[PDB]
Amino acid sequence: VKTPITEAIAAADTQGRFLGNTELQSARGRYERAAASLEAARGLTSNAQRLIDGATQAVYQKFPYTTQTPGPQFAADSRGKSKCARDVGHYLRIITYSLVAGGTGPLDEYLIAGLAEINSTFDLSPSWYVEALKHIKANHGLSGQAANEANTYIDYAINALS
Amino acid sequence: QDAITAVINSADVQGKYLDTAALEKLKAYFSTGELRVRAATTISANAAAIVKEAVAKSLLYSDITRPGGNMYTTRRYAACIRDLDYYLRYATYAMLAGDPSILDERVLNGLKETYNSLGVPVGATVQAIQAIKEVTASLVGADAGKEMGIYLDYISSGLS
Amino acid sequence: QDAITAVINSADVQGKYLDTAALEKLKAYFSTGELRVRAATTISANAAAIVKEAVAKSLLYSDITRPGGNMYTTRRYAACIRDLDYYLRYATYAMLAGDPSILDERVLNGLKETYNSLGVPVGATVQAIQAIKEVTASLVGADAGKEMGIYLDYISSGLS
Amino acid sequence: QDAITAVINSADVQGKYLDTAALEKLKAYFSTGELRVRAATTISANAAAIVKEAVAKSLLYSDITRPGGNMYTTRRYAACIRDLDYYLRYATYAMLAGDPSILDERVLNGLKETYNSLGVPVGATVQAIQAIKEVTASLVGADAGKEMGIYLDYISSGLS
Amino acid sequence: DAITAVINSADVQGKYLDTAALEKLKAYFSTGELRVRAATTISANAAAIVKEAVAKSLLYSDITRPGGNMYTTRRYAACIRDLDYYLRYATYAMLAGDPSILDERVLNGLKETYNSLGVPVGATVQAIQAIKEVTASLVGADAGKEMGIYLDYISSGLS
Amino acid sequence: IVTKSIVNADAEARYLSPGELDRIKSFVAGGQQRLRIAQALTDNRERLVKQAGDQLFQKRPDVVSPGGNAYGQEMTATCLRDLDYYLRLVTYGIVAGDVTPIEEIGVIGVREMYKSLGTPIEAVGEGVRALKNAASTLLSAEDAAEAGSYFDYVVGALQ
Amino acid sequence: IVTKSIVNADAEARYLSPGELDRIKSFVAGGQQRLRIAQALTDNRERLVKQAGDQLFQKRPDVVSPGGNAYGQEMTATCLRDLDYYLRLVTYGIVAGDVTPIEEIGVIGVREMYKSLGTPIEAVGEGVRALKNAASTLLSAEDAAEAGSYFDYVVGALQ
Amino acid sequence: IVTKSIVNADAEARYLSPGELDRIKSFVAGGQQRLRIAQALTDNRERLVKQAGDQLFQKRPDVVSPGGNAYGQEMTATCLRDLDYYLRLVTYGIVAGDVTPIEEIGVIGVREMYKSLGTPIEAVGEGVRALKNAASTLLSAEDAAEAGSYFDYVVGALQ
Amino acid sequence: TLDVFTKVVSQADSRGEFLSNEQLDALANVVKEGNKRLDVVNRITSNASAIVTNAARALFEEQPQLIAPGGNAYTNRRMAACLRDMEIILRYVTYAILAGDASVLDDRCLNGLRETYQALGTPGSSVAVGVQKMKDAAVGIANDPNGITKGDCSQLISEVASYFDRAAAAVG
Amino acid sequence: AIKTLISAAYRQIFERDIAPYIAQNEFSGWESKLGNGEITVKEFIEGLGYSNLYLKEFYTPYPNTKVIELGTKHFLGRAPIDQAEIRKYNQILATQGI
Amino acid sequence: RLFKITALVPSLSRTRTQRELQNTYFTKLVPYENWFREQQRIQKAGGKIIKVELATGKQGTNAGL
Ligand SMILES: CCC1=C(C)/C(=C/C2=NC(=C\c3[nH]c(/C=C4\NC(=O)[C@H](C)[C@H]4CC)c(C)c3CCC(=O)O)/C(CCC(=O)O)=C2C)NC1=O
Ligand SMILES: CCC1=C(C)/C(=C/C2=NC(=C\c3[nH]c(/C=C4\NC(=O)[C@H](C)[C@H]4CC)c(C)c3CCC(=O)O)/C(CCC(=O)O)=C2C)NC1=O
Ligand SMILES: CCC1=C(C)/C(=C/C2=NC(=C\c3[nH]c(/C=C4\NC(=O)[C@H](C)[C@H]4CC)c(C)c3CCC(=O)O)/C(CCC(=O)O)=C2C)NC1=O
Ligand SMILES: CCC1=C(C)/C(=C/C2=NC(=C\c3[nH]c(/C=C4\NC(=O)[C@H](C)[C@H]4CC)c(C)c3CCC(=O)O)/C(CCC(=O)O)=C2C)NC1=O
Ligand SMILES: CCC1=C(C)/C(=C/C2=NC(=C\c3[nH]c(/C=C4\NC(=O)[C@H](C)[C@H]4CC)c(C)c3CCC(=O)O)/C(CCC(=O)O)=C2C)NC1=O
Ligand SMILES: CCC1=C(C)/C(=C/C2=NC(=C\c3[nH]c(/C=C4\NC(=O)[C@H](C)[C@H]4CC)c(C)c3CCC(=O)O)/C(CCC(=O)O)=C2C)NC1=O
Ligand SMILES: CCC1=C(C)/C(=C/C2=NC(=C\c3[nH]c(/C=C4\NC(=O)[C@H](C)[C@H]4CC)c(C)c3CCC(=O)O)/C(CCC(=O)O)=C2C)NC1=O
Ligand SMILES: CCC1=C(C)/C(=C/C2=NC(=C\c3[nH]c(/C=C4\NC(=O)[C@H](C)[C@H]4CC)c(C)c3CCC(=O)O)/C(CCC(=O)O)=C2C)NC1=O
Ligand SMILES: CCC1=C(C)/C(=C/C2=NC(=C\c3[nH]c(/C=C4\NC(=O)[C@H](C)[C@H]4CC)c(C)c3CCC(=O)O)/C(CCC(=O)O)=C2C)NC1=O
Ligand SMILES: CCC1=C(C)/C(=C/C2=NC(=C\c3[nH]c(/C=C4\NC(=O)[C@H](C)[C@H]4CC)c(C)c3CCC(=O)O)/C(CCC(=O)O)=C2C)NC1=O
Repeated sequence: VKTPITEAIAAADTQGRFLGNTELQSARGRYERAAASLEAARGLTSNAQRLIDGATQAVYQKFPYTTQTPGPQFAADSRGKSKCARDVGHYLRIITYSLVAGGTGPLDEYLIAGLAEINSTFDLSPSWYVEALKHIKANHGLSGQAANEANTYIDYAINALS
Repeated sequence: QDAITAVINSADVQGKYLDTAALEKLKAYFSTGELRVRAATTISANAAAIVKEAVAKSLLYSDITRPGGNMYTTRRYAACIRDLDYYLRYATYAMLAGDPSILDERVLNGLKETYNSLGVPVGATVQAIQAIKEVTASLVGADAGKEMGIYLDYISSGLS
Repeated sequence: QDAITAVINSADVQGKYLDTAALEKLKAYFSTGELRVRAATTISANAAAIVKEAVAKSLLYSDITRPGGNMYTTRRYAACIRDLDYYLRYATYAMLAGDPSILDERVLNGLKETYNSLGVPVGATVQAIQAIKEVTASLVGADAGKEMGIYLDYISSGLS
Repeated sequence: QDAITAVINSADVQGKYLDTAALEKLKAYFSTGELRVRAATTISANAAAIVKEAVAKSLLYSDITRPGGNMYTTRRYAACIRDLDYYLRYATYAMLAGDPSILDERVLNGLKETYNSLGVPVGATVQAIQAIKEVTASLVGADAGKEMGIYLDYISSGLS
Repeated sequence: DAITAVINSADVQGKYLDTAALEKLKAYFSTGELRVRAATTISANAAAIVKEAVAKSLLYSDITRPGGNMYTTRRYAACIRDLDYYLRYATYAMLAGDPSILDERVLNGLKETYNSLGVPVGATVQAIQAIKEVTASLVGADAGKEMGIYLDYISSGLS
Repeated sequence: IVTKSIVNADAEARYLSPGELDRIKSFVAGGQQRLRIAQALTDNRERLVKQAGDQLFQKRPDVVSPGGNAYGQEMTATCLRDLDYYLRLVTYGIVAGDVTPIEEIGVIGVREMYKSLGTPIEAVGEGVRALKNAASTLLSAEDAAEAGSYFDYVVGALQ
Repeated sequence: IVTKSIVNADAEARYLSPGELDRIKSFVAGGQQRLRIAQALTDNRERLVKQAGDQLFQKRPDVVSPGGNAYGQEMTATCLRDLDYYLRLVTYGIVAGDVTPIEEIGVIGVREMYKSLGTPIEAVGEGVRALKNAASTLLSAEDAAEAGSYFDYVVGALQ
Repeated sequence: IVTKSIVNADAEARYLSPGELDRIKSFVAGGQQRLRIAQALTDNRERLVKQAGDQLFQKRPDVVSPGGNAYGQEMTATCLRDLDYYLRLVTYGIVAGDVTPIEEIGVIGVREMYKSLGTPIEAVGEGVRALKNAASTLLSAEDAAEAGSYFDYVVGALQ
Repeated sequence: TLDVFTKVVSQADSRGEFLSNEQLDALANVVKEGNKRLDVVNRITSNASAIVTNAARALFEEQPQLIAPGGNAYTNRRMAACLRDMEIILRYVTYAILAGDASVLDDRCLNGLRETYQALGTPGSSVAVGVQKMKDAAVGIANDPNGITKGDCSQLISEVASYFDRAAAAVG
Repeated sequence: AIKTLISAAYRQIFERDIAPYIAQNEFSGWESKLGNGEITVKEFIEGLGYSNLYLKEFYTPYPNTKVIELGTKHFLGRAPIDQAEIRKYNQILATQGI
Repeated sequence: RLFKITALVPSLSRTRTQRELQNTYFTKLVPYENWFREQQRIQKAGGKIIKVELATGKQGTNAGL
């Protein structure tokens, strides 16, 4: 799992040398933005049920296909729509994890590590999630600087999808 | 009463003119009135959804709606919905006034007398007002949900 | 009061002598006193086991003994055991007297006032007295368990 | 209760451990305890002088100490001094505890009942507690006089 | 206390607390630290101390057999509570640094009480000595003998 | 400890005597060390319950044995939950500085509760002793002394 | 029943009642049958005590578990001696008609005693219940009701 | 503070609390500074008493008025001796940490005494307040807080 | 490798729910305390070689069998290996100081470390003597105020004494 | 009978058993002096009120007038007669302890 | 601190059919504070006081009782 503190560790450990001043400034930088990212963390957990059910409906509006045709892949049945809030409910968790971790670490392992191999099997089209996140990108309602850094991890998961 | 009317009254009973602390209080009220009005609008939007979600959180599928409970009869269920709508509406009025005196004057006056006369359970009412407070603090945001929860907790504390 | 003392009182307030119906009542009491005494002895045997089995049946592993419940604090658990021992002991006294007046005079007098003052849950108490009644009706037999359950259900009905 | 005991109770009834907000509350109490103890010492110094100055400010040379007033009889003057000493002493206890619950539990419980039973004037008592508050806020300083006046105004507000 | 004893001795003299009394007070403070630590470690396992003492001294004898003073169940419980007392009041007299409170508390009437009830004295002295050994093994050397001074004061007052 | 002095001076008609004000000022001074000790016991709770269950079930295997109470996963989970409760009350007593808010919730009626639950109280006392040993290993010397204070109170209370 | 009747009429200022004299007459009339029951229980001392103790160890294996109190030959011999003592007190109570011999020899302070001995109360009580069942199987039927009801007093008073 | 802690734990059935043992430890740690304050007040006996008495006669000239009590050389010498007595009791209370030496030597029955002597209470109290101000000016600052708070107890308890 | 930021993640991931605002406020100490972490490691590694060579004279002060002939720290290769391992603990300690949680030190320094002393013959319990003879010099260098403005790092300092106490206890 | 009378005064002053309600027994000295008969029952009842458990039960959660009525209910067995009877007890709870 | 008293108090009211043998003749330990008024009660009831003894206290103790 990646963290700008643990990047200062593993780069110092493979060299076999101590923690010089050139790794302490790496952790120094995270502290400056640590306060900033947490304001984006409180902005998302307060809007948990608002963003999920807003973005889940935002998929069905642009894609009326997945609500109609029968199949285990789509969400014509309620168990599809129940698993709809499973995925996008799990998407906003790791985005809130990646902001509190300060890095792309938990977003790397938990979400995008094997994501290109599941979607080839279960017929989950990645264009579904990539525009689910675009609704979260626009409707999180954050402002200031934390609106940019919460926007950073969203379109990092987009480039992993596409 | 208002927060404005309370400030004017506190300056009046001394015979004092409006000094700078009272002007600070009035200017703080005139700063907070923006989110006060926006919160009152979105609470007036979906009050029935808030009451429905609150009874689904706290009171439903208990023994209270079972026979023997106080919400078994359907007129008693309708009276329960009426009382929760009253608590939410008067908390909206106290939030927009910025002063809890209307809760003391119109709701909390003889209410424990009535609820001990009818045999209404008080703790279930307190938990229902708590569920109301959680639902509207989720719905309106944290920043106005604090002021909504202050007057809802005022009703809950005076009820107990 | 007794069943004997109740029969004597009902004959006294009329100025009536002891007619044959009162003698029938007293002779029925003198017939049933055998199993009354035997039931009171075996209930006095293992009252602590009955209370332990009753809380293990009804109250344990619920939310009541969890934090937030009314039996969370250990002094409140001890007060719960005390109240259940009171219910069983006074039900034993009312069973041996054959008249529920001592329950009305010593237990059920101001008890709902106390339980609504302290916030004690009433339905869980009723359930606990029900579990007491099932355990002692199993322990004593059906024939004396009927008379034990009559006074325990009297306590449960007056409590509600 | 304390401020410490209130924080522990509020953390206990949720089953919550001591989170950082409760530790902030306890550390603020441990910061303010210095001036709390110093204020309690100098109020315990000259309580009789404070009560004497308060009756000389508010109650003396009125109609209350004239015949017809409630402080005319000398046992009633002694009872007045006793009540003012009670208000000052329990306000000292509530100041050092940092929690007004002992005022609610020991002073303000059945006090309006007593003062309306005896015919004691309430407004003159409120003005006497106000004069007590002004004298001790002058005597102790502004920084501890604020916390002394909070509990004395609590007694005055609950009395009215 | 030892402090109130120093103050009372100076008060009967009618003078103040100068350097001899002050040095006694400094001595009392220096031993008071380890006295506090010994009070904690005694209040830890007082029940185990009384249990080990009665198991070492009083059990499997003639007094616990039928025809003895400790035969009956209420008499055995009175024995436990009396030894529990002797330990608790020796702890108090250790923390005061002064045995007069201990004397005034129990040695006032326990002689006449054990006379009238027929309680044997020497078995109590043996039990108090067993308490002294158990607490000296449990606490330490110097706090153990500080405890043993007041326990031997109790045992000498009963005799 | 402020409620103790307040009800202590409140039974009397006198004010708070300034020696009590000195002890309140000293407790106010030591409150920061109290808060650090409580947070150190707070964040490391599951280690302490693990090592307490370790040392207890090594010491007394009858709770593990099927005749004992803590037999099976559900009963042993309830056992470690009881040890968690007692560690929580010990942290409360560490912050409060005096054993009133821990005795009010864990001590005052515990014997009849554990008697009508079937569990022995001596095994609970050994569990709190194991908690004291594990916290003594976790803390420094002046911290382990001040934690073993209230742990010692609980161990003496359960017996 | 004579001592209890005399002290009950002693608390009042009056003599013994005709009802109480009927009680003494009926007790005298049943006294010979009570001596027969005491004869049977005296002569069946061994096997009753051993069957009751082994029924106890069948029900409760915690005492003879190595964490338990009755671990070892000597400890289990004292266990059987305790059951012997209680059967002796039951015979005394069957003869007297009162429970004051049972009470003031073996009931009145037994909880504090077995708390200080480390022994569980409920296992004593289960052993006396096993004695009740064994002596109920040995005797005649309503005679066993008589014996088992004094046993029932001992069982309910121990818990 | 040891006597008060012992009698407070005596009113209960339990030992000394860990909180109270912390109180005794902190009192021992501050005891040397308290002996220093007692050293300064012992050595400044003369001028403190004379300055306080003359401050009293500056504030209250009624006592040295010919209608007053302290009229004449002998009466005013006894006035200064009373102030000497109270300063001595203040030093005792500073050393002990309790106010029980101040109380049971000079507080407990002083109102009835000075009522029967014809002496006003408030002038005694004003003289002890003058002693508080003088000893506050002599000592170090928070050391003077310590001395003046015991003086404050004497002043509030006299009125 | 773990952190105080990522153990909170993995504690919340095994629950599988969003982090509460009660949770993040406790984490907001660390972004304030990151001012205090970042120089206490800088204080140790600046004086790293002074700690090692001064504590090389402390285990060798008390136990002179180690340069006795036939000792286990006896020869030059062996004594150079002692200094090779006298500061291999300090980098793994200062990694845990910066990370704030000891999961780096427990899988790289102490994971199976005790096993080799039962394999080689070098005394395990003697290393635990000299390791907590470093921490009185490590804390004593990290605590004293010189130049830096006064602040309370005592709470943070206990952590540093805990990591040496953990590493010494899991060796001997 | 002495054990009965020990539990008796607990029942009269406290309307429950006192032993569920206290950590330690606290009455070992008072029960010892009762069984030896060195003190009478009146001195035992007076000693029951000096204990801090009675203050914790009937004095700290209650105001002064309710403590007057509860104290005369527990010890005297009756409510106070006149207002002057309340006044003298208020003076005694005023300038002195409970 | 504690007095050991022994006193008799006769019955100058009507005669009682219960004993009051503990109440007529008694020996009890009374604290020092209550002893003055309790003595004064026996002074009032016209009873003789036979034996007064200081049980715990020492004479002439100025501090600490
Ligand atoms: C913790 C991070 C995490 C995520 C997000 C995740 C998603 C995930 N979603 C899945 C299936 C699914 N995903 C969806 C979701 C959708 N399909 C639709 O029709 C909608 C367009 C869309 C929701 C907006 C549905 C309906 C299934 C079931 C499809 C099937 O069973 O074939 C599957 C395969 C089967 C499963 O275990 O349920 C995975 C692994 N797994 C993870 O470990
Ligand atoms: C504006 C402030 C205000 C309130 C609150 C108010 C309450 C109120 N609630 C009533 C009944 C009731 N109130 C309740 C309410 C409850 N019982 C429960 O079990 C729940 C805990 C709780 C609902 C959350 C119920 C069930 C009744 C029916 C009793 C009956 O009519 O038979 C009644 C009796 C007559 C009637 O409803 O029309 C009044 C006056 N009046 C007021 O002017
Ligand atoms: C002889 C008839 C009689 C009864 C019943 C009685 C009850 C009684 N129960 C009480 C408290 C209590 N009663 C309960 C009992 C319960 N709460 C629950 O959650 C359960 C449903 C129920 C137990 C089955 C509890 C938990 C308390 C503790 C409240 C407290 O003291 O903080 C109190 C307050 C003071 C005290 O216990 O000592 C009284 C007077 N008094 C009587 O004279
Ligand atoms: C904070 C104050 C507090 C205390 C003290 C407390 C005790 C407590 N212990 C319980 C059970 C239990 N307690 C234990 C105890 C133990 N395991 C053993 O062998 C040892 C003797 C001991 C611990 C090491 C066991 C085995 C049970 C389950 C017993 C059963 O299910 O009958 C229960 C009933 C189940 C429950 O609701 O948790 C309570 C209420 N509860 C509280 O709220
Ligand atoms: C006549 C009234 C009377 C009783 C009841 C009595 C009991 C009694 N039981 C003892 C020990 C013992 N008692 C038991 C008892 C038991 N094992 C269990 O687990 C069961 C619950 C219980 C069997 C009923 C054990 C195991 C010991 C040995 C404990 C030890 O040696 O420390 C001892 C100490 C050693 C001795 O003197 O024998 C006494 C005095 N003494 C009396 O004079
Ligand atoms: C250690 C405790 C203690 C105290 C306090 C004490 C006081 C005390 N003050 C006395 C007289 C006196 N005390 C005063 C006092 C005063 N003049 C004023 O107006 C002022 C208010 C006040 C100075 C503080 C005077 C004027 C007399 C002489 C009165 C007379 O001789 O009748 C006497 C009688 C003569 C004597 O024996 O000295 C006593 C015993 N004795 C004690 O043992
Ligand atoms: C990763 C590279 C890095 C380091 C090393 C670093 C350290 C660092 N420590 C600071 C402050 C400080 N550091 C300390 C530390 C202490 N004072 C004591 O007396 C204690 C003994 C000791 C803690 C044990 C204190 C007290 C301050 C005061 C300012 C503050 O609170 O940050 C600051 C505040 C800003 C400044 O000094 O310019 C810096 C930069 N910042 C960085 O970017
Ligand atoms: C078996 C082969 C072998 C050798 C030779 C050896 C030498 C050796 N000499 C040492 C120190 C030392 N070596 C010397 C020797 C000298 N310093 C001087 O001032 C003189 C110029 C010079 C001697 C002529 C001294 C005085 C010390 C102690 C220095 C210190 O403690 O810092 C040390 C480090 C500490 C020690 O364990 O004592 C080693 C390892 N080690 C080996 O394993
Ligand atoms: C707190 C200071 C204090 C003490 C110590 C005290 C002791 C005391 N011990 C007593 C009895 C007793 N004391 C014992 C003691 C013993 N038997 C032996 O063989 C041993 C030598 C010794 C046990 C180690 C016994 C057996 C009885 C009861 C005798 C009887 O049945 O009358 C009694 C008579 C009432 C009773 O408790 O039953 C008192 C008052 N009272 C106090 O106030
Ligand atoms: C600790 C809280 C507490 C309070 C306050 C309290 C008050 C109290 N005040 C009383 C009387 C009184 N209270 C007052 C007081 C006043 N009347 C006035 O005119 C003034 C406005 C005011 C004084 C500032 C007077 C004059 C009486 C005398 C009535 C009488 O006894 O005839 C009485 C009647 C009996 C008695 O004094 O002894 C009580 C119980 N009791 C308490 O437990």
